[PDB]
Amino acid sequence: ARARKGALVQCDPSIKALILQIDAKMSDIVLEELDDTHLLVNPSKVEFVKHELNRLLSKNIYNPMD
Amino acid sequence: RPYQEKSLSKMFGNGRARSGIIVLPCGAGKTLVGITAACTIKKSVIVLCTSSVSVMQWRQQFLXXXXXXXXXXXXXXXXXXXXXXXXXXLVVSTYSMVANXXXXXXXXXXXXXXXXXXXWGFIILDEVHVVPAAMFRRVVSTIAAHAKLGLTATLVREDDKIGDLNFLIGPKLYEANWMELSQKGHIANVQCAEVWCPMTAEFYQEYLRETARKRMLLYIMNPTKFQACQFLIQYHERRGDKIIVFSDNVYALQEYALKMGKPFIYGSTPQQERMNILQNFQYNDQINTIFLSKVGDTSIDLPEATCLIQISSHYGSRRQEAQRLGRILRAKRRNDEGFNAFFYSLVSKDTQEMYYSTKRQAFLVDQGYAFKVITHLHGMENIPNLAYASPRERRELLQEVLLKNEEA
Repeated sequence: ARARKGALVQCDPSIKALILQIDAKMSDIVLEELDDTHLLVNPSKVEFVKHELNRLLSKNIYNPMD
Repeated sequence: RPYQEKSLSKMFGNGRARSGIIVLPCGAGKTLVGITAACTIKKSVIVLCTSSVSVMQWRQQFLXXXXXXXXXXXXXXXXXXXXXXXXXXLVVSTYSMVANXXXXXXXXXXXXXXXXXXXWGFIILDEVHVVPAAMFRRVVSTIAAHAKLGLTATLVREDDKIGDLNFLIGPKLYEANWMELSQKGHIANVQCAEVWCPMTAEFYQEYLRETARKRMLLYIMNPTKFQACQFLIQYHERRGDKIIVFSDNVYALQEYALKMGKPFIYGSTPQQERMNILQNFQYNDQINTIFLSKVGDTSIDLPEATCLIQISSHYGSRRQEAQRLGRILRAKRRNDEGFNAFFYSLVSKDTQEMYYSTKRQAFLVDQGYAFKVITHLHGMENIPNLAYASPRERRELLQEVLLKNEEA
């Protein structure tokens, strides 16, 4: 009977643990935790989610290959 | 071998006043080039080995040549010393006796007996990639011969001192391509593969909270890695191929050797139990999966087992793992029609070890070896003997690693 407006983000559980780290630092990111592959993220930070997620993989993988 | 005469073609050109490095594989006769060069110059040759088993391998080449037990071809050791001769001496020495520091066991005076009576003329150094060090510069500074020579199989090191050998010993002269020598004698065709096993969600969040050398205890002990190890173990026994499992960590070697029910060779293991497994590996067919640390690869390489599995990998030494993996493939020669030497690496996703393992595979492209990627082989979903597959065993493995992180 209640329909809240968020943003459904479907991903793997390893990425899902990285999205919750963004809500643990900058906060106001993950509204609700749905299941192991889905989350409820705020719609005003979805573009901020995609920009911050590319930064953490660039620091995790690195690999200059030189 | 024709590449040895190509290595000897530069010695027959100018004849006198030359010093360089010759790159020859470990399975190739690199000890045969030092014999023909000793019969050409005919002088007091001092062999610079590192192990006592390296002394005994050069003494068998002296028996194949001409004399060894006479008063000419000596044998410099810290237990006993032999006598040499003028312009006809073949002595093998040790790095931990000629250099040393102050620990003398009545053999340091014997080690300086041939380095003071002008008993030189030819310098032969075994493994020139280890000369980028510190005590190796004390060995070169105490000798002064007419010609020098360095013999090695690999020289890839990121210590930024391998380029110093061009003026210390000499520049590299002949580098033989290993893919071209694999067409001469089939020295096991390499198939570099990396099994991309997934990472569990319980071990992934606990991996990011750990750093230093304690974080590798969660990467190797991943529950899907035991599903990837036990699947590849049972896959090689169906093809009739023996397995040699490599691991840079001693504790992670014992964790994969005890659950799989296999004997192990690790640090500070007694030699009565070390040689007993080698009699069960080279003779008994029940032991086709051995687990070796860093002692059983730098001492004796086995020419069997055409399937190699790497589990524990350390950062930085990815070129040192390439020197270890290359000596196994060079030992595996018999020139078969197939001779598919499979190499696997159980690398978990989004861990700090798989991004350093790509530096190890990048060295293999420089050797000419082909590298392929295997995400998952379609057969691990049908193996009920995979440990830590059930979610109950993954939580039991999580508590054992969480107890391991509290101890470290």
